[PDB]
Amino acid sequence: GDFEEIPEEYL
Amino acid sequence: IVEGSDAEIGMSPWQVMLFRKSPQELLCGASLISDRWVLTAAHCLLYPPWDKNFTENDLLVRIGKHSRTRYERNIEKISMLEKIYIHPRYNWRENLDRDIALMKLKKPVAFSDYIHPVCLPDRETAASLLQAGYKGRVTGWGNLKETKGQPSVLQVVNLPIVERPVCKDSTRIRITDNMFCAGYKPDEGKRGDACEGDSGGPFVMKSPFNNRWYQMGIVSWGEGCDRDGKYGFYTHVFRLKKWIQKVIDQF
Amino acid sequence: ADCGLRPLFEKKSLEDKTERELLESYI
Ligand SMILES: O=C(CN1C(Cl)CN=C(NCCc2ccccn2)C1O)NCc1csc2ccc(Cl)cc12
Repeated sequence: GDFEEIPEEYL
Repeated sequence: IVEGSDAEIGMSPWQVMLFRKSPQELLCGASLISDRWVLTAAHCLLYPPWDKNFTENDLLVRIGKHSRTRYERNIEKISMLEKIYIHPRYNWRENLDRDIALMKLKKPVAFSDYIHPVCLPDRETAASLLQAGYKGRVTGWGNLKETKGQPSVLQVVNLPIVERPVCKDSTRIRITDNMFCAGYKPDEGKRGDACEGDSGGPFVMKSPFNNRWYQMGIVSWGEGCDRDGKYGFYTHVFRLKKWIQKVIDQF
Repeated sequence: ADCGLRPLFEKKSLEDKTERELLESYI
């Protein structure tokens, strides 16, 4: 929650 | 990493981050052995005592990073897992023996200036480079102290391999052979150590015979970060070679 | 077959700020 947002595509 | 020092860009093109899908967070370090095979500490996916039994569809691998929080775009890559192979005789009950584990990426990543695989030792290289006194290099994003707190970019600290006897005497756990301990003696004047957040981290040594970097151990367990009289323990990779090549020369 | 060697170092004959330390220990 402190890191950066990764593109959904990967999730 | 404790008392280490910010790494240089492209110093560990084999460093791999074990990111957890949800909640998104760090978990363990890892090295890139092949173009479709990652190697990390076993107790990073399986450790009953803490109800830690992650499955493939629970994590994400991230190669080519240097910054710990930002999604270093164009540089890093995120490949999903296709299967987690843990050593069938990984003793998580007694002393984390044979704490090794492999991971198969669905699609093979593409190498670059910041993404390159690491060599696994053989009987020879390991037969000469694995000696007390020699120094290895640990790298990780883990805490900066046992209790700032975390680094901003992959940390790196070189450490000296410690004799077998010194390891045992510095603990109450039964030390097998699939593990050796590295670190500085209370008097050596210099410090350093792995730490919470370096699990699976790759422990390498540059071969003075062919300028090639070889991974000897795998950040496993410790007893306090940079505590005097104590040392970190890594998985003696070479030994578990037979299990590796097998898991690979099969599936 | 090409492992170990680093793109921005061994492939450009460049040493990192603290690698000699390792090498120097192999007495
Ligand atoms: O978080 C871990 C792994 N674990 C687990 Cl799951 C459980 N217990 C640990 N320590 C106590 C010794 C012990 C008990 C039972 C089995 C094996 N070792 C331990 O250590 N490692 C990260 C770490 C923190 S400080 C540190 C210093 C050096 C190295 Cl290599 C790693 C670490």
